[PDB]
Amino acid sequence: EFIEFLKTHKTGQEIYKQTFLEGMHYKRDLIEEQSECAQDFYHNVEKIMDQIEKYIMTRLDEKKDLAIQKRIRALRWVTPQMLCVPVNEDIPEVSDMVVKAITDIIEMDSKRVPRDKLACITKCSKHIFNAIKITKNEPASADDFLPTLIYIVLKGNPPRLQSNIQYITRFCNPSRLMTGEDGYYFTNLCCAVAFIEKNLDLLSQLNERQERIMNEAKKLEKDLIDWTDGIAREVQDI
Amino acid sequence: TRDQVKKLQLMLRQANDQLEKTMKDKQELEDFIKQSSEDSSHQISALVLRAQASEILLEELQQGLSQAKRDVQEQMAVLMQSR
Amino acid sequence: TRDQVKKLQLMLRQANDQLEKTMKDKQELEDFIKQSSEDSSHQISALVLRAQASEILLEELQQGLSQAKRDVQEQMAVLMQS
Repeated sequence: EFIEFLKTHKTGQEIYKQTFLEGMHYKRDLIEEQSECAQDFYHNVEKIMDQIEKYIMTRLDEKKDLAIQKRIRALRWVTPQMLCVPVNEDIPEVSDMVVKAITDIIEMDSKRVPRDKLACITKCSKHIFNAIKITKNEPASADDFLPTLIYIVLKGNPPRLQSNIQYITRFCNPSRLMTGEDGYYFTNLCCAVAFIEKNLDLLSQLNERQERIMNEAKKLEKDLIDWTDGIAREVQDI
Repeated sequence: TRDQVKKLQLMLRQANDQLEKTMKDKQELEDFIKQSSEDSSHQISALVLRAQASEILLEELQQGLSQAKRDVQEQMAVLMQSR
Repeated sequence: TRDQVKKLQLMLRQANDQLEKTMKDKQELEDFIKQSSEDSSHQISALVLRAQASEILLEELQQGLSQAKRDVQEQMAVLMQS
């Protein structure tokens, strides 16, 4: 599939002939090296980046996450009070949203690419937004989202979580972290787990913070082009 | 007259080089905090490397805005060609 | 020529209060750095500082664009009628 995608330019087929793979076999036998190498490979080189990720992840630590598990089955005593979460699981429709928010986050570890783990953790976030929205009959507020997410990680135990989150950070293309969700939902997961070991509001507010200025940035990045053209586009009418 | 124009230039240029040095001191304390970001512990690499992507996206927009200004002006130059 | 003299004083004064302003900034950066050397959750608040710094810059760029539009707008008006 990656071969058929690369074929149909031929410079992408030169990337098919290029394969960093032998260099990976060399440097990764002694962990932080392969992260910088993959990031360098991505920096040197358009959806073919996701296809190269799709290949390299399918082919190419991952242990000791227990500390979370013991701490989660610990935190079993925690009720949606003091998480102040807007989720009322009595109504069937939200209980069904919660269940498959969890089902998603479980499904993550099973996944192929880091990006496909990212796809999972969006849908988890989306179902969380649904659980909240159906509860209060009103769209979730950003301050609501983060706690509710932990609650989904706090009950139900995704196989090998910290393994997953370190693996995604290691390689996936940080063209990720700019505008778009899967990485905003990601950084929310990080904030979630990091919080779990004993403020929340700060973590929510800070995520809102960064996400906005990145929205505004990708706007101004455009309006520059819009203005540039609009004036050039028009200086030459007459 | 010349006198207070000789001494004020002295004091003004001494104020400028002091001010500009202070700014650099500030920019170094800032960079130090940017270097306090990534470490072994209490990380959330996620948040840190978000804040990175942000400020990296803005420091291109300065080349963007500058070049937006110089490219609009080069268009003005051809409107000057109109005659 | 007191034209210069009176402008030099103005520029000197402006450089001074602006410098003091640069200093209060430097000071609090120092006061911030001296505390919680590691792991106090003060480097989350360091991340919000990087936030606000990027938020003053983002806006400088925004208002910079809007003015650039006007300068070009009225300049275009000139080169039109002239």
